[PDB]
Amino acid sequence: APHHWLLDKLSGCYAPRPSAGPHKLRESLPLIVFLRNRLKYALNGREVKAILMQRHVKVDGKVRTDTTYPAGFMDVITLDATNENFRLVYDVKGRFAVHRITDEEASYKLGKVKKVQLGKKGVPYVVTHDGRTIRYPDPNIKVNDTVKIDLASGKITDFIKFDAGKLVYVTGGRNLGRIGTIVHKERHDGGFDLVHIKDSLDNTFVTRLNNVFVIGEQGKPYISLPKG
Amino acid sequence: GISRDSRHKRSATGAKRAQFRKKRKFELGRQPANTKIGAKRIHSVRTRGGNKKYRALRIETGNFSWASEGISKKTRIAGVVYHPSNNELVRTNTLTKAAIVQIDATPFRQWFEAHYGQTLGKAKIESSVESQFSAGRLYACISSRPGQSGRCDGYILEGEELAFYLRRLT
Amino acid sequence: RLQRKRHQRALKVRNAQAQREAAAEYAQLLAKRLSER
Amino acid sequence: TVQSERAFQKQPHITKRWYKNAGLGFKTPKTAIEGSYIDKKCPFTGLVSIRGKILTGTVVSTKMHRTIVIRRAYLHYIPKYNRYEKRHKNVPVHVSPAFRVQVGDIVTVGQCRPISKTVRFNVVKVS
Amino acid sequence: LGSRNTDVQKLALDALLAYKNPTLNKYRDNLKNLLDDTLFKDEITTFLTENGSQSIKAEDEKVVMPYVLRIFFGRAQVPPTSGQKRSRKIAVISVLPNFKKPYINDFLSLASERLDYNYFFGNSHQINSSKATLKTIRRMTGFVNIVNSTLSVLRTNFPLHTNSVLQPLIYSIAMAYYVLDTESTEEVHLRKMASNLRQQGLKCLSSVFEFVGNTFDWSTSMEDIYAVVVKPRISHFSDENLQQPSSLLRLFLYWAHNPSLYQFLYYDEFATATALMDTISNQHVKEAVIGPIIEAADSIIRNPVNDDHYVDLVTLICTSCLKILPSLYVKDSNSISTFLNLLVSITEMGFIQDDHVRSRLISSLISILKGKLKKLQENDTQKILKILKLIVFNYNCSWSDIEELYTTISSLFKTFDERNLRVSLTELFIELGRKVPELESISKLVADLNSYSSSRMHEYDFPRILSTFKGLIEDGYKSYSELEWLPLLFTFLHFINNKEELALRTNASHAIMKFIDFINEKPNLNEASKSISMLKDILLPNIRIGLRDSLEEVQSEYVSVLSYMVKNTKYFTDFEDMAILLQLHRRQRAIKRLGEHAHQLKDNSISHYLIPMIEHYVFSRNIGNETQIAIGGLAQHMSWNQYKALLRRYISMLKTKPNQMKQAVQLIVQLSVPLRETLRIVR
RNA sequence: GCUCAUUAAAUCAGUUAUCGUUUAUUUGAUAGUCAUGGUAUAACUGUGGUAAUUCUAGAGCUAAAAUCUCGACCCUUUGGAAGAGAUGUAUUUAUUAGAUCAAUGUCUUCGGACUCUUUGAUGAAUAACUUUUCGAAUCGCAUGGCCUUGUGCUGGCGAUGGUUCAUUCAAAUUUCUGCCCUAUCAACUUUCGAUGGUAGGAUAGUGGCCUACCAUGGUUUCAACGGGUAACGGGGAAUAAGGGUUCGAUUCCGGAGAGGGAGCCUGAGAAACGG
Repeated sequence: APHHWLLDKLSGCYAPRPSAGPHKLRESLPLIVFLRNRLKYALNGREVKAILMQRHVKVDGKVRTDTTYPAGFMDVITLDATNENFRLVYDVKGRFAVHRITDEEASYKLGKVKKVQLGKKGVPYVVTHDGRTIRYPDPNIKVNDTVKIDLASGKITDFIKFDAGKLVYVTGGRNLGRIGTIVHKERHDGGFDLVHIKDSLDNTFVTRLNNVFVIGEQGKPYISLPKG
Repeated sequence: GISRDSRHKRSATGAKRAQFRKKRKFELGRQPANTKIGAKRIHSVRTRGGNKKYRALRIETGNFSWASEGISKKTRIAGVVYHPSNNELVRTNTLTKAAIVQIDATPFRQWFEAHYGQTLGKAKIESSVESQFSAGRLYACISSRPGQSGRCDGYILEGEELAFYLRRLT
Repeated sequence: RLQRKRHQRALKVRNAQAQREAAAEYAQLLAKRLSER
Repeated sequence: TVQSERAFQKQPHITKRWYKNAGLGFKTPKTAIEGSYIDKKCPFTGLVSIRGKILTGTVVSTKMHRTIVIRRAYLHYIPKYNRYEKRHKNVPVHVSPAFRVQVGDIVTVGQCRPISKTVRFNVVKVS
Repeated sequence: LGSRNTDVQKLALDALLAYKNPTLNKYRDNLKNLLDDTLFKDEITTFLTENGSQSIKAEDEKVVMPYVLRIFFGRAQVPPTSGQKRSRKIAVISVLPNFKKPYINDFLSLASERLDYNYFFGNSHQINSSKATLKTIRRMTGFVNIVNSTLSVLRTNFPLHTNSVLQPLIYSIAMAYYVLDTESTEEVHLRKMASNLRQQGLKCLSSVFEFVGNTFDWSTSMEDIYAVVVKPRISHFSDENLQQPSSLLRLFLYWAHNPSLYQFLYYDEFATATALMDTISNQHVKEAVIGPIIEAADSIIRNPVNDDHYVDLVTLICTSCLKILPSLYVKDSNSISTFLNLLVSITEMGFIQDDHVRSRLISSLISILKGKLKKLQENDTQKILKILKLIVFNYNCSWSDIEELYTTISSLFKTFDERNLRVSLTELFIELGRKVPELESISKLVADLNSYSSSRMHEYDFPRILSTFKGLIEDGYKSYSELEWLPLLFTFLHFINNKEELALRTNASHAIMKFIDFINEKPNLNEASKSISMLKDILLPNIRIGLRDSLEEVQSEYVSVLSYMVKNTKYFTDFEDMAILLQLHRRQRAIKRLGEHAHQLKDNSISHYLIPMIEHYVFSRNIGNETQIAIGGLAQHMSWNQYKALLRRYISMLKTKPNQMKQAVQLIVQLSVPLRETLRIVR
């Protein structure tokens, strides 16, 4: 049980292992520890199961009845308590953070693309980090770009190119999510493409290419990152 | 009981056979499934749960192409005459990949008359294959590996493919 | 059976009119947007 | 000449010689793309693909046919001795018949679906 | 045996085995293996396989030919709903090709016995048995599909008896036309089935013409076959076949290709030619459909008929050639080659030899000269040159039309690159000067082109070119003879492309100076400006040609020419505004002492003269540093738009050319030095 | 799950690629071209044998087709309307591909000719076969369009069945690094190929993994190879110990095997202690 769960050492010997799903297991998160262990919202796994069966909670527009559904970066979680809507976000201090989002920013989800390939019958497609496959994509997007998903369909509402100058959040590596999220990009021996990030406290530090997460622009980014 | 495992070998220095494991299910070096000519026989082999390899034990015809117009029909086999990597493989008459095997390509001639309408001197092709439509023993290679495909495929040799291979025949 | 042959032949053309019209529906979304480029 | 064995060779290519772009900022020499050697194991005009890890180093041995030995080295910092000490580990890589490579001859190498049990990298650029 | 039921096939095989025949008793294993569906492909590969193992005897297969054919047709008559049934149909089609020729005739007659064609053959063209049954349609479709399968396997071997194969196919074709004639809007399935029957029948008829060619004597029933073609298809044939090369169009194209079937088109009263020409003259026709018409007319031109109404076909082609003049501009590379070859074939025949025909051909040659031959091949350019020479061989000559043709020919002679094509173009101009009345400057330019062509033929005519250059220097060729000087400008540009010691370059500069002196003598605002604009068009492109070229002799000749031209002509208001001007150490000292340090507006004169020398100094060390200082003086002497163009030329060359990036940036910084000084002066 | 086992880069820790592979399970996309004529297996009695097994034999009876540069075009785009348009994947081999314009320009005779970093947009599919698929198998609800008034051609949701990709836990090799005394061991590997080339076999797959025929090479004084380690010792493996000096405690850990060699077997799992 690592520390990005943000769970106390008490109340549990065997941590709930996440099941198979649309994310890598290391930043995965079952909904049971999301409700009864971080939202402090249920008390036992048996009513966590009762939460899923009575369908008052849903993730990414689908009801998704599973105790151990892995949760990735800034998933949309829909609950029916005063019509509230939730989104995850990453913290600098090595933990998770979920916060209230209203429904207009809950309608979209800005996600990094994994790979692009021409598919069957000559059509192209693109895949994302969360396993969502979008076909007939933008031909001008490249590797390590991002896309908005509709949450009603799987298509595109918005997209920006990877560049040097705009807010590209960091996820994975020795660092995990510093706010400020940009300097520039350059190459390196062995691969490990150098991405530098400058915070609001003005310190520059290098990362890798797979940690690219273009979250928006200076001034207004597309995500509703809260106040510390 | 054959081994395909990597730790059996010596190191780049030549380390002295560290003897870590014995054989497991995962490195199952299968038997060499050498075939022959004759009436067609198929073995289905289940590996990795749901992969069904097709062992061709005996085979009598194949889908061999002719590249100058791009067509392929079904031709009855006759016998192998040369293989590059082996010589007793030819005497065994076992058809592996890239083996140069004779056929009697009568429907190739029948297609030729049905597309052109002219006899073969008894738009054009070079003269060194006119030496053996009269013989009726045309040479063809093998393209696909028959041991896992369960199929025999090849192409007819084309231009310099003769002129290098009858040089290697003699 | 005869009632089940009603629903079988109804549904076999129902997903035909649903999916293959939707197959041309986002195909024309590609065609309009390729003209944009 | 090129034909020196008992079988003719030609890559199926999934122009009579299909150019393949490497990516990672690379381009063929004109000798490679208008050559006559076939060499399907060569990273250009072949089924093998160049991707992933890259490294640069100095050729130390070129004595035999179609593979060469590259000395790459670093003044390795031993922390307890507080000393940068040079250590070389000569790795053997494949050489394509597009670059007349002698000893010295700083080059760049990268992984090419590693060929025979120690050949893990392959030349892509000379200098 | 003809039933599609397998149990009926097994019952008939028991009936065949019950018949007293010892060879069939010997072939009883062959009958059982053919009856077995699991051994269907094996029985063809062993029992039915000839020239191999387990083949039948000569007398045995002859006796058992109808029993083998009825079993094979019964396998073919099974519906191919399943994939194995579809593969069985393909195997039945393939196995039929290796049996025999007369057995193929018996199997085709067996399929014809399944259908009915005696009533249609008895009637002239009427469907007397007026039965629109879909079963009658499906039986006709099955025989059409079997014939299409037979034509697919034996595309140069499928024989066709007239009463057996050709009569039932025509009866099936006539039934489809009668079904379409009786096609009401109610029977939608019957109308759709007959449409597929008409589509399959037309493809089978086109394949039959493709299979026979010169083999089958189809002229006996060609009158009734064309009567079926004229009634069902030729009602709106030109108004229908316009998307691509149609089945009836390819049937007409193959009839155009075959000389015997060309007489069958001639047997029709020019209806096929009138339909083909009107389809060629369609408003919204396609290029691929029109291209087949062009190849068909070329085959008709290359193979004239030695029979009746051949000149009528030639007159229909010539009327189509009149429509072909407005064509050949709405169309790939092969379409341009076909349209050029058809026009060359029409000029080789010379059927359009009238004065109004030559007037339309002059308009066609005007569009041909409008189309630049840069994309086309040199043979097509030579064919266009030979076609215009054929028009020049015709005595139709004018004055205003010849002057417009000479202007295009002078543009063609300046842009000529092939040695043989320029030799033909000079001979065409020699023919044009002889043909066009009152063309003495054309005859003089023909003498100039003859010396230019003889100089290409041998080096001894170079002294003859120098004597002709001395004769033109003594000329005497004023702005009236500027049309002759336009051929001289093309000849000088041809010499500028070559390297003949710049003797023609210096002589043309002397000829331009004599022409400028005559233009200065003639104070009329029309003719002197026309000579000046002809001089401005011929020198400014040559200045840019000399800018890109490394010929310093061409640049020095242009420098001496521009020194005299600015001194003498000085006509343009833009030239008057830019008139602020008049080894390496001397070049550096002259650049610092030039008008770039004395002016701040003359952008065009500095850029057209000194920027090519700056780029030459950029390629050639101390001169490049001196040119950077000279560029900074030129940047202070330039305009706002010209400085942006030089900077955009500098920035793009910095990214593209990796030759001297730092020197280009140093030149950009020197350009930014006068820009920052002017920006602070404005601020 | 149990007992006996240390080989010192060996497990292991991971810096990584797997466009070189596999994947039941997790998600996200994903097709089309006679209301059983037909075999159902299914048990049952009814006698037996054998010292004897969940031992056993034998007898009877279970209008299936839409699409089009789209068009001859007309008379309007609510449009419809001649018809050379033809339109399933699976395996399994071949043959054919996968630029310039409207320019924010110099220049023009004030039209517009010289039209990529001169506005701006960026080129560089199939002909055959195979021991295909029969191309929604089911289902709960609704009880509709209108006469084809028939137990009708009907769909609104059909939750769920399948096809092929990506993702996911599952490993397979492999990139480098992370260890202990040593040169009173200087050469070792071919002394099971040792190193590469190509071909073939095998593999899920790269592969000298194996085989064939070649070329003779590869790793080293920066230490190759070789002697020491209860390696019950190392590993941040893990919170801590709110002062027990540096840890009282947490765990990974080194393997083989089910009486013993030998071979086989099914499962997305495996050379099984569930044969």
